[PDB]
Amino acid sequence: ERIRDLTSVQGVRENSLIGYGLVVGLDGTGDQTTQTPFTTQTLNNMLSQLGITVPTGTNMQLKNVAAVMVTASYPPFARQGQTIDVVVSSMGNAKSLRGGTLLMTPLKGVDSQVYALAQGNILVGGVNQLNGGRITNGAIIERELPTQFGAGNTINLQLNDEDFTMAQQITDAINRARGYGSATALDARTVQVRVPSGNSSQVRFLADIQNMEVNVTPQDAKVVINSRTGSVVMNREVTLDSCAVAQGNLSVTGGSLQSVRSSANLNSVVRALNALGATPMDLMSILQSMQSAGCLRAKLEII
Amino acid sequence: ERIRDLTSVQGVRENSLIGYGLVVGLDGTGDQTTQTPFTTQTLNNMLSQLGITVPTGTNMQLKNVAAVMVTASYPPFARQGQTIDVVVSSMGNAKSLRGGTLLMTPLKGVDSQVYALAQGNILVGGVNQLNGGRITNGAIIERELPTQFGAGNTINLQLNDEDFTMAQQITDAINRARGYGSATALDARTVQVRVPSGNSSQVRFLADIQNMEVNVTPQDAKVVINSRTGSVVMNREVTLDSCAVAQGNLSVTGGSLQSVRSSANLNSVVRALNALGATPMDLMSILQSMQSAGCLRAKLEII
Amino acid sequence: ERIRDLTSVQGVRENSLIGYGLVVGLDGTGDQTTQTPFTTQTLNNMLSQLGITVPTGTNMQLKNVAAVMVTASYPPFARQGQTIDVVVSSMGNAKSLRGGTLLMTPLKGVDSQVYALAQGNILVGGVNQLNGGRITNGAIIERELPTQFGAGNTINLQLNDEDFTMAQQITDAINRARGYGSATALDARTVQVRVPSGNSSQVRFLADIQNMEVNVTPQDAKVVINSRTGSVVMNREVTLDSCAVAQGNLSVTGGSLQSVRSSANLNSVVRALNALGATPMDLMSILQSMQSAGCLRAKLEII
Amino acid sequence: VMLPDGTSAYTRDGSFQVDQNGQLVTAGGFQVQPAITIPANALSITIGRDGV
Amino acid sequence: VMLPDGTSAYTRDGSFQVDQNGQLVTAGGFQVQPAITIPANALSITIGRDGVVSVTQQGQAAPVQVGQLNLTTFMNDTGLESIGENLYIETQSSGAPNESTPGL
Amino acid sequence: CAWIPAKPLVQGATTAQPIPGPVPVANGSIFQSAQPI
Repeated sequence: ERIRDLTSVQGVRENSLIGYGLVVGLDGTGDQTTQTPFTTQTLNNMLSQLGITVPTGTNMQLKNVAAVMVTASYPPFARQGQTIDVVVSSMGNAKSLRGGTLLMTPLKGVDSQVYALAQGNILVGGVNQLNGGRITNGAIIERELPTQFGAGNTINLQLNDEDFTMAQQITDAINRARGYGSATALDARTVQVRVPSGNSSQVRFLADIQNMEVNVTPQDAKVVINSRTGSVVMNREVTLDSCAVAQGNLSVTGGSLQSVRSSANLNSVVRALNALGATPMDLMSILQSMQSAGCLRAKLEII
Repeated sequence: ERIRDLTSVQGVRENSLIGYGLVVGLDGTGDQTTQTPFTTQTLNNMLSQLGITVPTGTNMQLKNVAAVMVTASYPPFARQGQTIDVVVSSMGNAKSLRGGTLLMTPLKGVDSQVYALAQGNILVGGVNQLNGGRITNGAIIERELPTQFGAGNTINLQLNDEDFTMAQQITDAINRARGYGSATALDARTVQVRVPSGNSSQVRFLADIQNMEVNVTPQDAKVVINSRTGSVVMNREVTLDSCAVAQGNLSVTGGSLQSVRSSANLNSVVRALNALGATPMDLMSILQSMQSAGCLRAKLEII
Repeated sequence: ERIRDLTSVQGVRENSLIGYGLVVGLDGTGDQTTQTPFTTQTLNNMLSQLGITVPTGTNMQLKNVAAVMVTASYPPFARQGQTIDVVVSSMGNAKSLRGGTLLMTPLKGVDSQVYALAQGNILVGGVNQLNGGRITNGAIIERELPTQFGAGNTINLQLNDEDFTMAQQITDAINRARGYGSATALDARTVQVRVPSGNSSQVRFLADIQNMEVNVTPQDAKVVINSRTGSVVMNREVTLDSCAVAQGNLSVTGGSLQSVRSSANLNSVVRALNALGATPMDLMSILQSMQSAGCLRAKLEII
Repeated sequence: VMLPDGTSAYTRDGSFQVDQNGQLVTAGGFQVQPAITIPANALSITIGRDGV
Repeated sequence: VMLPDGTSAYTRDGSFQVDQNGQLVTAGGFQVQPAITIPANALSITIGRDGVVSVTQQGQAAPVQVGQLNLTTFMNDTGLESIGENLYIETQSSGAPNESTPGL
Repeated sequence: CAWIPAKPLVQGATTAQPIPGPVPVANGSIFQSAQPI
């Protein structure tokens, strides 16, 4: 299952669909509709379409209706009649969407064409979000996308993470179980494979390819710091050099300057960094300072 | 039962029907009708149709009537006279729909044509939703849709989830119990089967096909995180690499940087992640940071 | 009794009838009639018809009269003189319909033609609904519908739920006890049977057909979630795959990530899901997340 | 005078005003049954000795 | 009115104020069901005889309403439990609090 | 003197017909961008 988990097929991709709708059946937790004119305007549009023309000059003050935006993913090779999941998010001053029902909503693409029609019952968790829900199989595909799959004798596998070693390894793996010249790497992120002419032939070829297992090679040393959530993650290839670290309210347990032992593997790094007795908030600053000095032999990314 | 649970037949699909109606018989828990003019307007329309013309200039302040939207699904091969379930959702400032009765409601399609007529008694749970109910067999089909089923010698089975391996597996399964060239995969999501010319012949063929069992192949490794409900779900094909994790108020039980053991199967992953002693809210951030670093060898989806 | 409980006969269907009436004899629990002008207007109409012309300019403030809507079902092959049950629902600001009597009410069809005449005593339960009641044999059929039953040699049995396997099974069952070519399936929802020419002959044939028993075949795996009532129902064909589940305030009983054992039958699924110790409100989110990930091998419907 | 709930009250305050649909109402907005609708093109309103 | 615990209390003190997110609240800040949101464009707020809350705005000859102020009626007003902070709760006596629009 | 032919100030055409757009490529994407400037 390595090749499918590492790469993606060229032309097999997911698009994004968006639309506007109304959610009805709320228990008095909808829009105020005095500060969100589009809710009442679109309700009047729906009624006018259905055969009820409400007078232009009138005051409608609803409480069970909310104006929402619906987002979905158009899956690869989607055919009309299939169903997809949608996400429903409130748009103006609505308290909750607990037990609402999404009315008929056309999901447009980037090209402003309807690719799906959405309508269903929203499932809201019930510290849980109240203005956001999900409808499983809530939208039906109405339009299909032409594709070039099955045409030509080349298929590109696109690596999720760029690596010359991994690209070469996938090339050598495809060229071991599937013939001599069945794959050629084009760059650090693309492996071009030669496929038989046809549609089912390429499907069979890619089915074979996808479940093959490749031995993942060492992949860069990096320390990911998320300051907004206060988390630090170090992969296996992170090392350290011997150097001294000082920080506020931290001391040898006896001065404030603690020596960090050079470290070869990740267990040594973890032990050396835990010897400092540093909170992760302090550990982030320690890692940044060590990266500046040169003790930390890894790529420090702040996400 | 695998093929029916995995695929859908081309042309065998469900449509969405919508309509507007009134719910009567509520115990003073209907619309205020002073802030929802359409309720009184449509009640006057109904009376005028029935033979009662209420004066244009008058004040009607009802309490047992609510204006509702009715939604239903038009089932495949629906014939006139059959019954379907409908969902009734209040539209404006109604307190409840406890024991109301849905009056005659025409359910329109996307093409604004009446496909069903809805009327019945609403069943409301009774923390339960009060403005939303369901009527079983509450609508009768009045229009039928022409279809191309039974015409031609090709039928497409559309996989619910795109997979070249699964498409090839279904193709090989249909071509084992039903002849040599009875199925051909067209893409990652479509399997074209050759069916005899006729209507009952295709029904028999698809009845045979649908209950066949296919051996499901490994299907991608993915971690689904629902932040709105605070849930994390990992399938069997999720693995881990050895790396260090630090987060606020979490420590080895002795520093704050805990080593996560490489993990091959899902039990190892669960044990390694439970060794951190992390709340799911913290676990979501841990998983996101590990995906950024590269320890988590899976596809992280946020739903 | 399987065929009658699974299918319906073509042309044997129920229509919906609606009408407006007045309910009298209430113990001061009728309309205010100052906010519902149609009650007094229709009472004056009734008096004018009966021979009493109340002056146009006058104030009538009734308390024992309520304006109601009456709904009924027109049964198949209904003949004039037969009686049907009706449902009486209040229409404006009436407190109760406890011991009221429904006056002569013409029940119109969709074509605005009188098909029944309704008049009787309302039975109200007495947390019970007060503005809604039912009258058994409260309406008498006055019009009959022409039908094509007994004409032609084809009769369509329409399956309640679409299934190619079930359609084929009914076709084979009818063709086992009633001759070689007595039934032909037309689609996933229709079985066409060949009947003798005549009226009583078709009645006899359908009497034979209806009580036949068919062996119901596995029917799709689906999990029904009703968030408005907070209920989850899983049928027998629901399975699970091994995967890890995390949710708020749920832990192994010891981390927060609990492994759910792969499950083949429904008992295994129930045991695995009860091992999580999840409230149904949490179980709904768990099931949705597992459907997103891929552990849940069933069709998740939100009703 | 007709109250909003529909019951009739009685007043000796004779200060009446025309509402937005014609009609003579009390200063509090309560209508003065027996009702009196005043047309738009009115040049003068005359209330006589015999209530006309 | 709605207590912070989530249970409803009943008061007769008629002093209300609009808080920073509209919402008519009591002087202690407790929200006054059935929720009344006042827009910022309001020039004058009028609470009617029947509890109708109408709001006038600029460039709109017709006053924009906001909601209904419903009163709770008990069958033994002597029986409510006095919580303290100008609030009464339904005891075993004065049960079944009957909501009603004012005037009827 | 007002009948003398004269050349207006804004010469040329005072309208432009929208040009039909390129045919989308068969790459499996909904977003299709014309020749970018």
